[PDB]
Amino acid sequence: DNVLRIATRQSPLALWQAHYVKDKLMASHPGLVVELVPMVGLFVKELEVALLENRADIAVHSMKDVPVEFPQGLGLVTICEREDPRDAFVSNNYDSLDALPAGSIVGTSSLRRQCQLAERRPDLIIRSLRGNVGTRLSKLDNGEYDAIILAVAGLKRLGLESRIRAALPPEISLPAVGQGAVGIECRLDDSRTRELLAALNHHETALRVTAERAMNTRLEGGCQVPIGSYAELIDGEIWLRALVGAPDGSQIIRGERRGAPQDAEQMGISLAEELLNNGAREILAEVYNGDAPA
Ligand SMILES: *Cc1[nH]c(Cc2[nH]cc(CCC(=O)O)c2CC(=O)O)c(CCC(=O)O)c1CC(=O)O
Repeated sequence: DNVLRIATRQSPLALWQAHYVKDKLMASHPGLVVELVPMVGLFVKELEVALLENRADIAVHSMKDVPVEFPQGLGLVTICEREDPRDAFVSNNYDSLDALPAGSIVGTSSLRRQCQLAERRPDLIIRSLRGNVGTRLSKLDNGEYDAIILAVAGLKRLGLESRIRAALPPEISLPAVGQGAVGIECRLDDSRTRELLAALNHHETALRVTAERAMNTRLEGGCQVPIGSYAELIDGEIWLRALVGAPDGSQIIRGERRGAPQDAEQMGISLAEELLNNGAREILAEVYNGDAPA
């Protein structure tokens, strides 16, 4: 077949990523007919059902939303070129985090962003914030939050880069696994589709996210977990940093690992176990409601 059906969420951002993949596909294969099959973790389960019942051929996600476990037959096969993986500080009245006076309300529902925020500034009020980027920016403007933390990649792709007051360095707010990268899921036995996707995969980014995901997989993580996992390719080696923290910032467990690109997965697993054997297991047990990594 020459038709390629892309399943995707229906938010402005999700549709941006869908177009991104489509464009890349069209450029590598001028004869391919790409159809979008948008549809309303729960933010991935419906797309996976579409894949299993042949209503779509591939599903485009933001890497950090991709779960660590896949139903048999499905899997991640392509990881596209990574964008700015950093968190961004967005605010209208203030220019930085240090500038926020005591009692300021920062919005984010990410435990990863919160635990790190609270570790440095116990005086701030971290308040939950949910919805598409557009609604989040709306609530900020309505005055419900003094500031909010969002990813740099999302704002840039939406052309809302001017919203970024300051990009928070990884040392301050360690990025979520795969933040800034787009990943494509599809049926493992679908050779044709996989062959078409080969041109979109970005080796270096795949190296980094693999180390990040291996770490997360061992910890049995996801979005609702206070886990940071970020890798860089430094002078031919992968530098992996990871953290697990208590949502109140009182206890944050940190570790790092460095090694050859081909050991990306084992480095991830090793670092994860190191965190686990150092208390991460007790913290994660809270967040998981009894459940804790093996
Ligand atoms: C795992 C997780 N997902 C989200 C929501 C989300 N998913 C993708 C993006 C855009 C950035 C990207 O594609 O890399 C976003 C929104 C964003 O981060 O700007 C979150 C955010 C929850 C929140 O802040 O309320 C998370 C949790 C996490 O990042 O740790």
